[PDB]
Amino acid sequence: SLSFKLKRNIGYFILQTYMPSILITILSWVSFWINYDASAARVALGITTVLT
Amino acid sequence: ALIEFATVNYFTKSQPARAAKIDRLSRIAFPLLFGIFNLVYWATYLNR
Ligand SMILES: *[C@@H]1O[C@H](CO)[C@@H](O[C@@H]2O[C@H](CO)[C@@H](O[C@@H]3O[C@H](CO)[C@@H](O)[C@H](O)[C@@H]3O)[C@H](O)[C@H]2NC(C)=O)[C@H](O)[C@H]1NC(C)=O
Repeated sequence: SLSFKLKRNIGYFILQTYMPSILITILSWVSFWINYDASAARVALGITTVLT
Repeated sequence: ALIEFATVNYFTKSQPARAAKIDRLSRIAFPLLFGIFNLVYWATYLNR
């Protein structure tokens, strides 16, 4: 038996799927600084965030 | 751009002068920044 042990690099995933999700959550948090009278803006934010 | 809009809407209805000022500043500060970034990027990656 010849056996290797391959360790996967995490740079590409940090680039592709961790950073967009983190920044999408950061974007979702903006929905609190908008005034609570705006009914379409915060819903647009939340819906776009869920969809992304 | 989105955070700038959030700040403007947070300052609106309370301090409209500051909101209008930061909006008028961003109007010039964003295109110039993107232009000089494009200049730097294409210059450093087309010379190699
Ligand atoms: C990758 O996986 C393989 C198998 O899953 C690992 O091989 C295993 O290595 C251990 C440690 O060398 C073996 O134990 C041995 O038992 C014999 C019994 O006499 C002893 O003489 C040795 O000194 C050692 O203690 C184990 O048998 C072996 N697996 C099999 C099925 O034989 C391997 O370590 C894993 N890691 C790498 C980097 O390959």
